[PDB]
Amino acid sequence: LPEQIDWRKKGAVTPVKNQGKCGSCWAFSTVSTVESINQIRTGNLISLSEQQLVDCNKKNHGCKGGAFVYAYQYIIDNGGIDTEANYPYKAVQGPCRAAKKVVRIDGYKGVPHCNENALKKAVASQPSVVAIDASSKQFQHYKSGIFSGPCGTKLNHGVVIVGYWKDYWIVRNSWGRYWGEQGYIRMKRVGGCGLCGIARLPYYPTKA
Repeated sequence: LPEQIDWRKKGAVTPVKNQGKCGSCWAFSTVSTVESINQIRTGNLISLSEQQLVDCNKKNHGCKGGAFVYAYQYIIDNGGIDTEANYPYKAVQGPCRAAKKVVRIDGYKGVPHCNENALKKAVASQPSVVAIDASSKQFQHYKSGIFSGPCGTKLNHGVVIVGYWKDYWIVRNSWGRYWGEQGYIRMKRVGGCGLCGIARLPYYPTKA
């Protein structure tokens, strides 16, 4: 496995987005991994719709929260997801609109829990979604450098790992460019269930 990898440098990641005052991180994180796997498999980088999930993914709760599994499942069952351009983000749940099926995935797989070595292996293949505890003030006000806590392991926020280094994970957040390092945060790799519990619940989409 590569000692380091950054999917942003491989053209598989779209510009940082902002979920605003809506609890839709479950959608932004999941959609991000779908945009990435599509580019890795087809060579085409397309920005997809988070708003579609917020409005139509009924198993989840719009701006009130949701789970990775139901998001990926919705995309699969629905036969695909539309683009950001055709179904723009409003930061508020609204009536589910009819949408085009531009990008599709075949399934999704979970990574063994609290095993950063396995997580590293998955990230080396494609960006993966993970849940973390983002309740600490230190995390919410992070600006730069390698974050090393403090933070607990109570899962309450969804983000995406788009790369790594020997000592840290490169994490893509959905709070816009003005948070952290242009929307990203480097989190120290500490083993066990990971910093802020980042290794507790990882998943990635699959596409033949």
